[PDB]
Amino acid sequence: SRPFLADFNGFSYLELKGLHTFMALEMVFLARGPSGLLLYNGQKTGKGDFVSLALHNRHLEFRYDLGKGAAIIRSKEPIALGTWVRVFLERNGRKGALQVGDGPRVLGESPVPHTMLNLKEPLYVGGAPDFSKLARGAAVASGFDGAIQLVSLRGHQLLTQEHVLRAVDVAPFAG
Repeated sequence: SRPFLADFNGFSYLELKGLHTFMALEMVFLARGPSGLLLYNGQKTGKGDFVSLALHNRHLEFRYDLGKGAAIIRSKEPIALGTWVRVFLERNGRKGALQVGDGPRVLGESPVPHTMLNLKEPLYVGGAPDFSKLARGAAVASGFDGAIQLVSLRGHQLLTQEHVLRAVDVAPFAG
């Protein structure tokens, strides 16, 4: 159960067992690049259900598709690169919330009627092995350049050695 402070270089990723194995998610990270994939979990391999978190020009964006198209919930502020950021994601059926640090929650929702997320695939953190297999609705094309200190699901910590199925070009954070 040793935690590890994971460093991603843009073409890196961690593969963990899918979120279904273990919605409230917290991540603590420090970004060196303004865009890239932070978290992804899907149903299948360009459509089907998915949940994602990503950076897009310093904005966090939380997306999910429950069968009727994607919610897109974007941080109010851009993050400061080179700093430690805490982000909280919540979903209750269609309704979602994104909170960065101590800031106000940003709210959004996916379209009516679908309320339930069907995840089957592994959980990807910091990037993915093949961006062509990810849902088009996630709107991501690159991995994260930065470090991740924490990934938790409902308070359970996922970023420990025991959880890793595969780590590709992931280093211990130094700088």
